[PDB]
Amino acid sequence: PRKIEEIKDFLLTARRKDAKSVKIKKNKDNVKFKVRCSRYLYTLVITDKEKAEKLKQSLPPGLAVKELK
Amino acid sequence: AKRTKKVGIVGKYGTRYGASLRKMVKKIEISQHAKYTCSFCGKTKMKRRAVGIWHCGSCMKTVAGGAWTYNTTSAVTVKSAIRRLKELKDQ
Amino acid sequence: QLLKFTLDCTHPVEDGIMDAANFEQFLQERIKVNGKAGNLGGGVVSLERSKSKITVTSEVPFSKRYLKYLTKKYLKKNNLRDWLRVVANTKESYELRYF
RNA sequence: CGAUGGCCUCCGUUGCCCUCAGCCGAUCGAAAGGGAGUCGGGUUCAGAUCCCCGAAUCCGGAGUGGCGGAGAUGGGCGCCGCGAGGCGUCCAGUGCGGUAACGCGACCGAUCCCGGAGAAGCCGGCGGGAGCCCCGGGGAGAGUUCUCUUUUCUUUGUGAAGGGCAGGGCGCCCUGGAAUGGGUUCGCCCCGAGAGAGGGGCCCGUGCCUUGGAAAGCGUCGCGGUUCCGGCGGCGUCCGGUGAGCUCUCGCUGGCCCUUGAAAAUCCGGGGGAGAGGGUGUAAAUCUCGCGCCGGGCCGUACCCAUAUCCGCAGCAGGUCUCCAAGGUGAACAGCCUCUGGCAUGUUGGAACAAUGUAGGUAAGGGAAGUCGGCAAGCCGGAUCCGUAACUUCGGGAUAAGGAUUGGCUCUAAGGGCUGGCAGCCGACUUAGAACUGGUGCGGACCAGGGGAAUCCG
Ligand SMILES: [Mg+2]
Ligand SMILES: [Mg+2]
Ligand SMILES: [Mg+2]
Ligand SMILES: [Mg+2]
Ligand SMILES: [Mg+2]
Ligand SMILES: [Mg+2]
Ligand SMILES: [Mg+2]
Ligand SMILES: [Mg+2]
Ligand SMILES: [Mg+2]
Ligand SMILES: [Mg+2]
Ligand SMILES: [Mg+2]
Ligand SMILES: [Mg+2]
Ligand SMILES: [Mg+2]
Ligand SMILES: [Mg+2]
Ligand SMILES: [Mg+2]
Ligand SMILES: [Mg+2]
Ligand SMILES: [Zn+2]
Repeated sequence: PRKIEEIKDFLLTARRKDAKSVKIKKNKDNVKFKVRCSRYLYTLVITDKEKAEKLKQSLPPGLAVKELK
Repeated sequence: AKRTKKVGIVGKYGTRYGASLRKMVKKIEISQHAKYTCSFCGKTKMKRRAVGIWHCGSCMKTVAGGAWTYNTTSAVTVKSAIRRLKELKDQ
Repeated sequence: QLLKFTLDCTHPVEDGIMDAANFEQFLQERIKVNGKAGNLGGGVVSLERSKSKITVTSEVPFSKRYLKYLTKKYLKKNNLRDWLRVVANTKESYELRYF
């Protein structure tokens, strides 16, 4: 697993051809975006909430999204 | 305090092997375990590694020597005589 | 700092085999604070009776498990152990239910 | 040199010539030696590091290399343009930083040569880190409640692989030059061949945090499928402290040797500098950097592993190599009792309680008179405080011999850490002394040396 700490490189890895699916985990005080690539699983952690759901529509349309309920 | 009155390093042997044998090995054990002065670096760190190996703790130089002492009388006389032969041969 | 706990003996009182009275004075005699069971150790700990809802309030550290232990002692004393059982609905709460 | 294929470009495939050069000897020999790389959760009637789910990782391969990044893009001159910036000539460019230890994401290079790792005994002491045990609390669920008990018991977490930080070690570096010698260990040991004192660097970081990761696991309470369900829900998985404690592991240091305590496969670094690239760009050769693509064939895998799956003719009191190891007492992995786990008394039961047995005990008075012979049994036995002879190879004899004490309960005194001659706050077992007290009993079970004087032999 690899943690992504700045905002934009997460989208950069998300738009790679290798990426399979992104799953959204919504626990208290954190929001985790997990993108599954061939080699690693990249996790981006957002502390607040508003960045999270204004990014939720910024993922590429062709990439599968799964909300963990 | 003085623990033993006339037995030294061979006090570890208890009452075995005989007094004459024990006092014969006493001097050899003392010499073997003694630390000598390294003629190279001047430190007192010339300790015996094995039979005839004398290694310097800090100088990191090892020398071939006697089995129980760093030097041997035969060796020192031989060295002196050979030096004399060397100087006399070429004058 | 406030500590607040509740006891719900509603099922057995509506059934009609025990009443909340003996429960309440059992508490205000046998609650001991710093090991002294007299007069609740002063007004440091307060007891209140609602409709089959026994409320205990305090500020000195208190034990929800203390409360459970006392109600189990009551059940044994008045012979309800094989009928009733004390469980926890949520935090700061206990309630008595059947088997 | 000769021929072929692919846009015959550039390379591959050969066939011949030139040139280059050791083998320690074919080959076999370890399911405990060396040997890259997989962990967690779930699942069966019987299989799981192998199946499923999820996270990884090693090795090998690839015409066009799939891609980024590095090699890399600067300076001079004549210019244009107010400048910004843009033209035309030359020149460089196989990386950069730190005084140094060394650091940075890569940072060309052959035959050859050097070195390292693999690759090392036994014992002692100490320190660090885990697991376990222990103490004080918060929860959740159980047990007792004739009286008492804020009570007793169970449970209360995070993998591999990355990143960061503690914490350990350094025989690593820079400044400076020390006697009134200093630093320092349980012990040692260290220093003008550079100590103390400052400031750095490196290695291991199995610990903590984070990504994994709460989504899963577990403990409880409640609803479902009336079932065939990785069913669905609520809550919780918390805060601390100590220890010459035990086990494992890492590290430092010392002792012993007429004992010095493996080899090879495999891998890596360095010295050299034969070669290759391009003429200023669409830069090239080349990359042990990041990501991406493909594959990993063959054999074993069930179970027993022992008072019933092995060998003794057998379900034979024999024999047969290992890892894990709780609480109390206690020096103790001793003996005795208990918890997790296991078992049904060892190839039969019932009723009687004669002799003689086998295995345990106790005996008045005497105390070896028994017997070949104190055979057997019995006495002593731990610990603390006194005391300890002849002889001696001077080390021993020695726990010599011989004495006194030992319970319970209530106290006193001494022995430490952290924070701000003092004050406050925490604390772990010890040692000594005293009083009181019991039908003189106190190493109360268990554990647990009888002694002395001599002779012979070794
Ligand atoms: Mg072989
Ligand atoms: Mg092998
Ligand atoms: Mg220094
Ligand atoms: Mg959960
Ligand atoms: Mg098996
Ligand atoms: Mg029997
Ligand atoms: Mg039987
Ligand atoms: Mg049997
Ligand atoms: Mg039998
Ligand atoms: Mg008698
Ligand atoms: Mg008698
Ligand atoms: Mg007779
Ligand atoms: Mg006997
Ligand atoms: Mg004697
Ligand atoms: Mg004689
Ligand atoms: Mg003999
Ligand atoms: Zn020297």
